[PDB]
Amino acid sequence: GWGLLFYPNNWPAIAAFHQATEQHGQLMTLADLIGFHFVRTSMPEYIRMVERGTLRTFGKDVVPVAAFFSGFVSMMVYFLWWFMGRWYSTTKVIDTI
Amino acid sequence: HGEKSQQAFLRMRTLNWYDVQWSKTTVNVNEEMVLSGKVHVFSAWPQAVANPRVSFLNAGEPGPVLVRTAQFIGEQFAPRSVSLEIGKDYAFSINLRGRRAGRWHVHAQINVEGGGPIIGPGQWIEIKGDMKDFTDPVTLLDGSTVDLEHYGISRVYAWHLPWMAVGAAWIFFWFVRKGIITSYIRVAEGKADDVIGDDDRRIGAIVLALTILATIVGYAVTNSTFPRTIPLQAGLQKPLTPIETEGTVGVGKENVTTELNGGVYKVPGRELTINVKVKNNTSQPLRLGEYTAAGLRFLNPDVFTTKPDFPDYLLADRGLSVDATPIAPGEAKEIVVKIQDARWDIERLSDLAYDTDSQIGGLLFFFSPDGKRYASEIGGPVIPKFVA
Amino acid sequence: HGEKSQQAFLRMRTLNWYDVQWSKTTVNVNEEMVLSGKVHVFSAWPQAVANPRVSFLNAGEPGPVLVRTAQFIGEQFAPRSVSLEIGKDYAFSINLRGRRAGRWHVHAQINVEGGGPIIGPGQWIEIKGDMKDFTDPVTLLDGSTVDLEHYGISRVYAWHLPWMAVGAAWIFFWFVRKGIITSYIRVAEGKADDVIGDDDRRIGAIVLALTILATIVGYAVTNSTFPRTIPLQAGLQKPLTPIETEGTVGVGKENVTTELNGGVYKVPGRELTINVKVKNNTSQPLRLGEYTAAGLRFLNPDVFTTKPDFPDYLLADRGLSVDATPIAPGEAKEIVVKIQDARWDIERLSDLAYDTDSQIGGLLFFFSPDGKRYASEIGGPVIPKFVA
Amino acid sequence: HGEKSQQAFLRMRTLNWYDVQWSKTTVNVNEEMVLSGKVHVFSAWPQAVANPRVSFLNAGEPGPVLVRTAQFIGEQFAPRSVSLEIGKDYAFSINLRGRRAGRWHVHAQINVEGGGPIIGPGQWIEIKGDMKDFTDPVTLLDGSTVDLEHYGISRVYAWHLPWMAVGAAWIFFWFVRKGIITSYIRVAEGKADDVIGDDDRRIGAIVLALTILATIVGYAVTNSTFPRTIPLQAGLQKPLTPIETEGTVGVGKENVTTELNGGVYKVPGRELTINVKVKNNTSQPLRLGEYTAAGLRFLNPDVFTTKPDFPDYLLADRGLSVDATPIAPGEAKEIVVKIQDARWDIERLSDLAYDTDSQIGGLLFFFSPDGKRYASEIGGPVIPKFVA
Ligand SMILES: [Cu+2]
Ligand SMILES: [Cu+2]
Ligand SMILES: [Cu+2]
Repeated sequence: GWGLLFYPNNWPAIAAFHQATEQHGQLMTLADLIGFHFVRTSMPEYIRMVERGTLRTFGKDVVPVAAFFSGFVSMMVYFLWWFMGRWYSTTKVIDTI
Repeated sequence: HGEKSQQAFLRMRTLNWYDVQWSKTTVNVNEEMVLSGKVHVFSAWPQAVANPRVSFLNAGEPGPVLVRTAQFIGEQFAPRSVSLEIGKDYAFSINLRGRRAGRWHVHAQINVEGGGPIIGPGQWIEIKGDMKDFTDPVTLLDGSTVDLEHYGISRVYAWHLPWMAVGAAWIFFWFVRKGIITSYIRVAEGKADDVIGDDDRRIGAIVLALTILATIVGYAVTNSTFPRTIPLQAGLQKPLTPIETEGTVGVGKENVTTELNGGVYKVPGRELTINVKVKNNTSQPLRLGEYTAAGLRFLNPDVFTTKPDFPDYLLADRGLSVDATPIAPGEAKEIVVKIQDARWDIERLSDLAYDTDSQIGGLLFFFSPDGKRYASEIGGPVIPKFVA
Repeated sequence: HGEKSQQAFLRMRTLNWYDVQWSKTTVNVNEEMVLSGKVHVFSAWPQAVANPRVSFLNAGEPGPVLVRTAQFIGEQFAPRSVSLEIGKDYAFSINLRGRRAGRWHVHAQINVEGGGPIIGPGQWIEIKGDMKDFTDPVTLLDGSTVDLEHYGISRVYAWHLPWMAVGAAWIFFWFVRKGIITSYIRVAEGKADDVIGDDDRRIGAIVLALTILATIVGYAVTNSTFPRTIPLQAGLQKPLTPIETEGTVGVGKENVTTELNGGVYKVPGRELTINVKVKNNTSQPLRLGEYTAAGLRFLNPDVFTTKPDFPDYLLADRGLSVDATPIAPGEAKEIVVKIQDARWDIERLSDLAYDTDSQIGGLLFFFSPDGKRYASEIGGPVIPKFVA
Repeated sequence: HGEKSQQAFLRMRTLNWYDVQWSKTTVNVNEEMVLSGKVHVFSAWPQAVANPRVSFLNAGEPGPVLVRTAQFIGEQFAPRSVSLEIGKDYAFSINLRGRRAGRWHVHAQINVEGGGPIIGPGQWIEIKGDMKDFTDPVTLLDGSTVDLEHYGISRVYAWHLPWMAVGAAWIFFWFVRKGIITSYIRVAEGKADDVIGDDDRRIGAIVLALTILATIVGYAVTNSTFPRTIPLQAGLQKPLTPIETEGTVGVGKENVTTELNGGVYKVPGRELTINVKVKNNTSQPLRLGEYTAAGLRFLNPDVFTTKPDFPDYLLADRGLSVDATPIAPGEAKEIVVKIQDARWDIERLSDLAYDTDSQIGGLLFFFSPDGKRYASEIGGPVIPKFVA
C-alpha cells in the first residue's frame, strides 16, 4: 500500500504543472518550463534520470508498473529495516573499546 | 566566477569562445537582454573530458537573477541536451529577463556530460527595480495565461500543509492518550495488551478509511480540474547545424592553417612565446591580430588600434606582439608570437606547470587589409622556463 | 502482432520501412517464398534506443511456421548480427519455407541491441499441407545430406534417457535399502554408522567406476563417429553496403529536401496536419504522393489513382491530401500536408500525446510526370490539439 | 615470440604489417639502431577486439636488452597512447640503444586496449659488449646531464633501508624487553597491565616524536634539493596522420580493389586457394606479387625474382602462385591465387579451423612494369577442406 499510494497522493500537487504549453517550436510541460526559466547553474537537462521511452514500453502501463515495483521492493526494504531498527534499539554494554 | 580554479590545459583545449555580446549591461525588472556568442570545439579533445556528444547550453549567473525565456544553439531552440561535434563551430544565443535587482556576473557556459562544465566570458549586468514587480507570463495550449513565478504554489500548500497537520495530530493524539514512559512500563511488565484495545483498533481503522477516501476524492477532483496533461518532455535533440560562414575553422579554399612548432612559458612569469608555422590559403595578405584563450583575448595593437567592447578582465588589447610583415597569399611562414599580459597570470593560465599535460590551445585570427577575418586552431605542447 | 503497443514516436523515428513484398501469399509445405523490402535509418535516432551498430534481421512469425533458409541485408548473407548506419538505406530479403499449415501474419523486423525490436509491415500467409511432409535438407562438407528437422534427435534421446534411468535407479535403490524414517531414527539415536557400512561404500565405488568408464567410452565412440567438428560460429559481420540508387535519401545532385516547419495532431482525432518546406533539386516537377509511417502508407489519391498491392491494415490509399500544383525544379515551396485515416488511430499513432517526445518522423515520396520516385526524410516536433 | 599461440583469424584481421626494416642486425653497447615499418588497420575489425581508439606502439624484446630512446607513429613522437582509425595506414619508427649482450628477437608490436597486443615481424639482433659500459645520458631543463641507468637509486636506498632498520630495531627491542610466551602468560592471568607501564608509553611517545621530526626534516631537505618538480605526464595524444602516398589503401584515382569471392584451406595441409575479383583503377597493367599475412609474406617468384632482405621465418619467396597474365588497366578480372608454404603451418595460420570465425585477411600488392606498387585489402570467409 505504501508503494501504491505514493503517486495518487502526490498527483493533486503535481497535475497543475503538467499542463501543456507550446514554445517556439516545441511542446513543454509547465514543470519543464519552470525548470528552464529559473536557471540552475549546475543542473543541465541531461542529468535528470527521468523516463525517455523504450521499445518495450506498452499501452499506458508506466505508472502502475512503477508503483507495483516500488511496493514489491518496499516489502524487502521494510523487512530489512525493521530488524535494523531492532538492532539499533540494543541495550548491550561492552567491556572494551 | 569559478573558472580560474579549473586547470588551464583543460580550459584551453575544450571550448574556444569567440565573439560574445551582451545586448544590455543595465536592464530593468521584466526587461529582456540577449547574450550571444560563438564556440569552437578543439580538435584534440582531452581524454580526461568526456565526448561533447551530450551537452547543455547554460547561463552562468549566481541564481535566477535573470529568467531564461529562450536559448538557441546550432540553429535550434535548445531546452534540452544537444550534441557538439569535435572541430566544429556553433553559434549560441540566450534571452534573459531581469528578476532580482543588483550587479551580477553572467557568463556563457556549456555543461558537457561526465567531463563537466566549461565556462565562457562573463559580464557585469545591473538589474534595477523590485523583484515583486517581476512577472513571467506563459501561454498554455488552451489560450489561458499564467504567471510562472506564482502559478501552482497555492495548490502545493493546500495539499501539503493539511496532511502534515493531520500527521502531527495523529502523533499528538497517541502520545497524549498513552504516553511514552507509561506505555514502556506497561509493555515491560507483560501488559502490552493493555496499551492497545478494540477501541484503538477501531479508531485506527476509521482514520485509515477517511485517509483513503480523502486521497481518492483529491485525485478525482484534481483530474476534473486538469483533464488534459502530458508527461515531462526529455531527450537528446537532433544533430546541430555548425557555422559554415567564410573565415571559420574548416571552411573552403580560402583559410589559414597554423601549426605549433614549439612554445615556452615562464614560471611564474606572465609570458608565453610560441613558434607558429602559418600557411595562408586566401587571396590577400593577412596579419595576425588576436590569440584566443579559455575566454581571454590577446590582441595585436597594430591590428586592433582601438580596443573593442569586451569585459575588462579578459581583454588584453596589447597582449599580442608579432612582426609587422603581412603574410602574402600562398606563402608558408614561420613566425614568433609573444603573449604578455598580467591577465595570463590572474586567470591562472600560468598554472600550466601544475597540470599533467603541459599543452596550450586556442584560436588565432588573421585579418586582411579590408578587415576580413580568418580563424585557425592552434595547440600543442609547451615548455616551462623556471625563473627566480 | 505487438507493434501497436509500442510508442508512436519511437516507431516513427527509428526505421522507415518501404517497398516490402511477399512473393507468395499462399504456399504449400516445403514451398519457398521471399519477403523483401527496404529500410531507412532515421537521422535523428532517439537517445532512448541504442545505436543500430549491432542489429539482426528477423522474420516476425508466431513460430517456425516458416523455416528461414536464408536472409540477406546490405548485399550480404546475414546469419549473424550486422551494423546499420544512421541516415542510410538498406535492402533486405528473407527466404521462407512452409512448415505448419494455417494462416499466419509474417512481418519484417530488425532487432537492434539494447534498444530492442522494431517491427515492419506484415502479411497473412496461408500454408497448406501436412507438417509431417516437411523436410529441411542440408548438405554437409563431406557431401552427406541430412534432414535438419529430424537429424540428431535420436542420439540426444539415447544419451539422455538412460542416464536419467540410472539416476532414478540409484535413488530407488538407496531408498528401498535404507528408507527415510528408519534412517532418520537411526541417525537421531547416534547410530548413523549403522546406516552406511563397508559394503555400501564398495557398491558406491563400483558404481562410480562404471559411470566413469561409461563416460570415457561414450566420449571415445562419439569422437570416432564425428572425427571432424568445428566450434559455433559467432561475431559481428563486416560493414554493410547501403542503397545508392537514384531517388533514395542521401544521393546525388537530383533529390528532394523536406523540413518540418510545424505540425498539429488532433487528440483523440485521426488527423495530422503538417507544414513542409520542400526544396526540389531535380530537373522535373514533382508531386507528393506518399507519406510513410512506422509501416503505414498514406497515399495521395491524385498520384496513386489505383491502390497498390499492400496489406489492408497499413494502406491508406486516400490518407494524404495536398494541393494539386507540382513543385517546379529548383523551387522552394511551403506546402500543407493533411494525413487523415482511421489507420492512424487503429495503429495507435494517435497516442503520441502519451509519449515523452511529441515528434513525428518518416519518409515523403515525390513523383515525376514519368513516375520517377524521390525520397526525403521528414521529422520534428508536433503539437496536440485537444478536442472533445 | 608468442604470436603463434594467438588465433589466426584475429592476427590476420587486425593489423597488416608491411615494409619493416632493422637498420642494424648487430649493434654494440650504446649503439643505436632504428626499427621502422608500416601498418594497415583492417576495415572489418573483429568484434572480439576493442576499437584501436586507444593503442600504444611498443618493441617486443625479452626485456630492456635495447633501450628505447624514441618512437614515432603517425608523424608524431609517441611516448603515450595514440589513436588508430579503421582502414588507414600508419608509419612507425623506433630507436633502440644496445644494453645487454646476446642474441634477441625484437619485434614491432602495437598494444591496443582491452582487445590486447598485436605482434608484428621480428628479427634477431646481436648485441656485443658489456652491460657495465651502458650509459643512458639525459639532459634536464636546467642543462644538467644525468645517467638514467644509475640516477636516483642511491637516494632510494638511503631513504628506504634506514627506515627498515628502524622498524626491525623497534620489533627487536619490544621482543627482547617483553617476550612472547611471558607476555602471553601475563595477559592470560589478568596481569596485562604489568606488560605496559608509564615508561613504555613514554618511550613510544619519544619514538613517535622523533619519527615525525625525521619525516618533516626529510621532506624539507628534499624540497630544498629539488625546488621545481612537475607531475607525471599522461593522456591520449592528438589524432595521428595516416599515410597518403600513392599506392596505399584508400588513395586517389589509381588503385586496386580486390574482393574475395571464395577460398578453401586444407586441414591439416599447408595450402590456401582463394578466388579474387580484381578491379584495376590504374593506368598500367599490374601483376600480383605478394600476399601479406599476420606478418608473413607470400611472394610471387615471377614478380620477386630475387628474395628481399626479410626474416627467414616469415619470408615465403615462392609461396604465391598465379597466372602469368598482367591485368590490363580498367579491367575487372577473376583470378585464382594459391598460397603454399610450410610457414603457413609453422605460424599456425592453418589452425583457422579451431577459430569461431573461419575468415582470412591481409594485403595484396600489385606491381607495374616499372615497379610501382599498389596495395589492396583482401578478406572474407574461407572453407576448410578436411583431408587425411
Ligand atoms: Cu563571473
Ligand atoms: Cu502481425
Ligand atoms: Cu620473436
